Amino acid sequence: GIEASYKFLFKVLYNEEVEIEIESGAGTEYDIIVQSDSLTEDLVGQTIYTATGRCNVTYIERSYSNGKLQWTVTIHNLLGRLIAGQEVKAERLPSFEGEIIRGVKGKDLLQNNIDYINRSRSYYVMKIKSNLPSSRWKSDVIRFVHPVGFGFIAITLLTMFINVGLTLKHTETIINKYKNYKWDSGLPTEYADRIA
Amino acid sequence: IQAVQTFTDSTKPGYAFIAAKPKSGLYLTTVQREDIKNYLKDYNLAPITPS
Amino acid sequence: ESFQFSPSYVDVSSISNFIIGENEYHEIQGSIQQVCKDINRVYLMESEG
Amino acid sequence: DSSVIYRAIVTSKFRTEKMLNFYNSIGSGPDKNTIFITFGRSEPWSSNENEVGFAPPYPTDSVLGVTDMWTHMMGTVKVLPSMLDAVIPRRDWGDTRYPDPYTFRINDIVVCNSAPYNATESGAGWLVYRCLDVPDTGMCSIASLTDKDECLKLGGKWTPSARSMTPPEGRGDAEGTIEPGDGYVWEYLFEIPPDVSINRCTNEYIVVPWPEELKEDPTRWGYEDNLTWQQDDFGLIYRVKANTIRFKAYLDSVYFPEAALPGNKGFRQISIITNPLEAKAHPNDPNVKAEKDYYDPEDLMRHSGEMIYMENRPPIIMAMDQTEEINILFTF
Amino acid sequence: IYRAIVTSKFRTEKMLNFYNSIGSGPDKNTIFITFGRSEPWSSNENEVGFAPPYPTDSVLGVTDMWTHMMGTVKVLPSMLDAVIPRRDWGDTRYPDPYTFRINDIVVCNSAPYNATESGAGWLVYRCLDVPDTGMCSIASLTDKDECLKLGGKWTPSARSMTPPEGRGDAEGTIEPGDGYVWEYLFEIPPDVSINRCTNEYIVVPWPEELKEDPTRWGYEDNLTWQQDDFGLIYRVKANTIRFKAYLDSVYFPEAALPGNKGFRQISIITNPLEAKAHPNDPNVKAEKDYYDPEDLMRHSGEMIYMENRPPIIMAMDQTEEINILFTF
Amino acid sequence: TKVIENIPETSPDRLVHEYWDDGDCTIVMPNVKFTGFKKYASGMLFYKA
Amino acid sequence: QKYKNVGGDQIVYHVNENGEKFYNLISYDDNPYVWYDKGDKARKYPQYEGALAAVDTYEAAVLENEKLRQIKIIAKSDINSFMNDLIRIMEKSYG
Amino acid sequence: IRDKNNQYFPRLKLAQGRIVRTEIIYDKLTPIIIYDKNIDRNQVKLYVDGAEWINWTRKSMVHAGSTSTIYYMRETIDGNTEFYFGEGEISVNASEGALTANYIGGLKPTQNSTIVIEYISTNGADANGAVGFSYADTLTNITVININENPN
Amino acid sequence: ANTPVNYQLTRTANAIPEIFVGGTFAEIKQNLIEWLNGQNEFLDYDFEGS
Repeated sequence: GIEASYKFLFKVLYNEEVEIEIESGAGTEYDIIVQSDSLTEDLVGQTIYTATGRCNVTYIERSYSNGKLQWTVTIHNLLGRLIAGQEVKAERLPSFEGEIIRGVKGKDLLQNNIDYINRSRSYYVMKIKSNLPSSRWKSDVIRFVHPVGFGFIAITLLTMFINVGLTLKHTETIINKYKNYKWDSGLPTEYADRIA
Repeated sequence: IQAVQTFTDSTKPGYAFIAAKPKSGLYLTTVQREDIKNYLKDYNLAPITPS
Repeated sequence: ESFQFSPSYVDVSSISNFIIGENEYHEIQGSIQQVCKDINRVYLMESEG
Repeated sequence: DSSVIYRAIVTSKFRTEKMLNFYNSIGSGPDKNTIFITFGRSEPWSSNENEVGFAPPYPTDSVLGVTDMWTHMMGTVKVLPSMLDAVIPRRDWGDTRYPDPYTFRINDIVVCNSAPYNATESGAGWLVYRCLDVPDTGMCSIASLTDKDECLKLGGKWTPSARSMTPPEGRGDAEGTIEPGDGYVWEYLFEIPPDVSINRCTNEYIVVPWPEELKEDPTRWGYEDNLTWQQDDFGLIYRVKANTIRFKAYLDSVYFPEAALPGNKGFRQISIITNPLEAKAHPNDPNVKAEKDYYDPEDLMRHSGEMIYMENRPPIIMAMDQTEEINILFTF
Repeated sequence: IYRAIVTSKFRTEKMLNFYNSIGSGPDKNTIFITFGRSEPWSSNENEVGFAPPYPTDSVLGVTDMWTHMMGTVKVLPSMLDAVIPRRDWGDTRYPDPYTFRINDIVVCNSAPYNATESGAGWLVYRCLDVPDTGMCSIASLTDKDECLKLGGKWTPSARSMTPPEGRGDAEGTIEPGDGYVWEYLFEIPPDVSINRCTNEYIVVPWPEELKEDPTRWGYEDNLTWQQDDFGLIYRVKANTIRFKAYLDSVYFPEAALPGNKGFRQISIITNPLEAKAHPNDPNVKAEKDYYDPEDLMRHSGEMIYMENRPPIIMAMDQTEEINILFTF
Repeated sequence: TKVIENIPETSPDRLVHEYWDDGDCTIVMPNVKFTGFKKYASGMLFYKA
Repeated sequence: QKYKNVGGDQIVYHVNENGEKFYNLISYDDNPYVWYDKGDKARKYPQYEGALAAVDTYEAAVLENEKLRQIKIIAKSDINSFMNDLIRIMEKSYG
Repeated sequence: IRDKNNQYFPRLKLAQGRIVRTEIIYDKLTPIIIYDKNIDRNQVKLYVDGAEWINWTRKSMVHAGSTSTIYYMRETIDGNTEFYFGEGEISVNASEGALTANYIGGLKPTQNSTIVIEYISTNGADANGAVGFSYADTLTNITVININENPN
Repeated sequence: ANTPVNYQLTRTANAIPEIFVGGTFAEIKQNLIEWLNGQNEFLDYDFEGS
């Protein structure tokens, strides 16, 4: 049930790369500055979102500018490029509304950000990615590592490993010996020799 | 942490709560909170983020 | 962390083996203007400040 | 007897060079290559195709092979140069998964800050070090030699005995672990900012910056600090000798619902094409290179442009509302 | 578990980019070619059978080669050509002058025995079909058609009567009779032939250079149906470029002086920058045809290809020539 | 390696004091401030300069 | 039997005077008293030096079976009294 | 780091008994045995040719990947230690991709690999107590005037 | 259709090392009766002699 269980699981099992998405993940650190007012802090750990995406805050500190507090949260990662102004809502809570958000980092996407489309639940219910098609891997991970009580969402990917260069080489190098006629010479050594 | 008290809430999955008296202070100081959860983070049930 | 201290040691250096602490680095600073007419002319000095 | 017998080699750099060139050759509109990527063949290789161990037939190259690959083709997608990156195999200090996290060999390149255990320093993106020198005790790749220095004096590889104590640190040009003590020395390269890490980096392969893109910010790549003596450089990829480019592409059901529909057996085989020309109603009309990101194979001229690379797979089934991703890399 | 391939064309493609990539001044590669190491490999080096030590690639190896380097020469793109191995119809010396294999590429008019037709440059035909009787590369098959239906190679028994002719599309001496059929490609104009062609390798025209004259290359005649096409090199699938360079004593008299033991090893370099008196001065790529290694910045530019030979001795008033062929 | 130091020869500023007294010895220090280690420390040492 | 396929008369280990068995050891023969082990080619890391015994596989067999000599047994007096009890237990163990 | 007064004390920490390193070539199938009892588990370390290896044993193969430098101690029933490794055995399709993790958490040293392993034969009974100490070694230029027992 | 195969799966549904499997006595003898036969000590003795 550890993360590493998942990844290792196919290594033995499918000997092929998988990745499974939790929001917290390995990536942890945060730059923006939040202006809100006395938010319950229960949302610590619970993501919020602009267009560009949603990620979860481990805890907030809030310090003073102008007498409005400034929440400074602490997040794992980022979906989409942040912007100073962004339309903010808590993933976990409807009620709350946040400040425009200073610092910026991204998460790349084919069509970046927007509202994406059709986000479940709070859609966060944690993602999985691998090459191998599901229903091949579907039954066992829940049989093994993936917990009951949770669904998950699976995007698949592939890579291709190809040698261009082994073909490329230098075949062979050659050179030549020439006698350049510049004029600007006498004959003298020898004579004759090659005669048309 | 004098005694650490673990708990959850079913309303929010993916997360775990533990209660801590640093017993050096009425509130647990932060530098711990980052130090621990760090060291903690090694073992986290993937679907779950302990907090 | 690691090393116990305890009533132990006279030596300053064995502890200096690691005090923890921090070490040297370089950094590059700014562009340059010629005092006159060529920069290759001019030369540099920096006292610590 | 052979009179003249000579020796000559190409530097690994020339691999890189081709790449950097090749990277240059993808054009916007004009007179530089444009790339489309295509999938097709709903049709089953054979009844087996589903079963384990099935290997689809190895593709065929011919005007015949082209036509066929060109026949079934479901869909097509363009490629922007910014989805093309140079990459080198990622190796992190201290990473359990991979062998010898603590044991590094000369010239290996080590990433720092990548992971919590790796991470020395907060508030900074990933780091990239190369390991110049390794502990003296170790073992030589040439079985004849028990000395690192002697192993290396001949040039055979050396594996050091002593594991690294700490992951390397410092911007500092020489600066692995030199004064107090260690067997390893570490060379610094540049630091990687997190977003790119996050978005580009695959834990096997860090993404390597372009010289051009570097010309924009030396700082964001942490390269601004150093010392080159050639002036501006930015040719960093030469120093790292990355021979590998990563194509990244994104397939979506929406451009090609027809192959996406429920019950499609999916596409067996994949094909890339360079500089195809649009379909034309009148064959005398002048050719047109293809701007838009996807074309149904119809909207493309038959056979226009050249397809370098053909592929055959067990069937893969696209599905609507799925978003499928393809990566293809190249070592030139 | 999938299967995938790169077309042979991509070999060609690399070249075309690479061909595009030599720049004049700006922001496109410039190429210098360097020779050096007067120093003797070993006392033997002169002797027959001597093979210089296998070169080493490293910042060290670079330095040393960069150390000894005698002289440097640029390369203009016009000295870069696509080439394919030359094979002429009817040449007695070499085996099977009269026996051609499918898709082989045949040059005509090159030589009197070759020459069918006066007053035209060289011709390049490819041989579509070969006589029915022959030999299969797969010993199991006695039929050309069956050998080929399976795809094994087939060697035909019957020789060609005449080298092919006509501009038209497959000719092939198909009607009256023959075992060979012939497809036409383009004609090579004489001037380029004589000067470019090595009797092993004909020079193949560039598409751009093709864009200039379809006629001088005899390609104007055909049929493309794509309008301009000109991608002809794809059709021949030349994967091989020929570097041509010219060394002369005059630029480098010092190495030319009587008694030099000559240069052991050769190296090419791309996009070096000029020497500067003051390192803060802006860098300059190298236009002139030759630079003393001095006049070049230390280590500037990249050397792709390193080379080691038994010693060759240049001499003044001698003129030495180098050809190099990259197979991509 | 911060220091607690100087103001020697018992000058008023230091407030650092050994007090022999009352059959006993009394040795006072001001509270110690530390920041910007950037790193994971254990223990603390008072190192006689 | 057991060694035959491996090999006969196989010297199993070197035992020092003290009785400490030394496995996988051979002297480089220059000084038979200095012992470089084996797989080493010697020339390096002698793990011990001195005069040690070596054990013949025959002799090796002896000491093994030798250990079996002593046994823990119960007195022939109690052997009877014991017997009934266990028997009775088996009745509890029958059910 | 030597201290002013020219002399220095290290801290250092010790174990019972003596070292044995055993250089052994690798075979696909052979049991890798330590016939020696009194060897200590965590006092063992092996070099594969070039590399000291870890054991998970007490730890987790599902942790890390296949392709890991590593070993596993275990117990021959005879009572002497055999130990082993896993194969993550590793390949490259063409050369382009990264080295392929296959099989199982571990990495197989290829056939003919050189394997030396270092460990300690031990007497642990009398080990306890043992205050009275001395410097048995002799090392050039380095002269211990005193070992401060129960140091620090 | 149905299941094509390359040498697939393993050893039925579950392990039977099957050197262990009890065989029919006659066969057991039939096996063993061969065993004594070919025994170098005697190639002479006819076993079907009752």
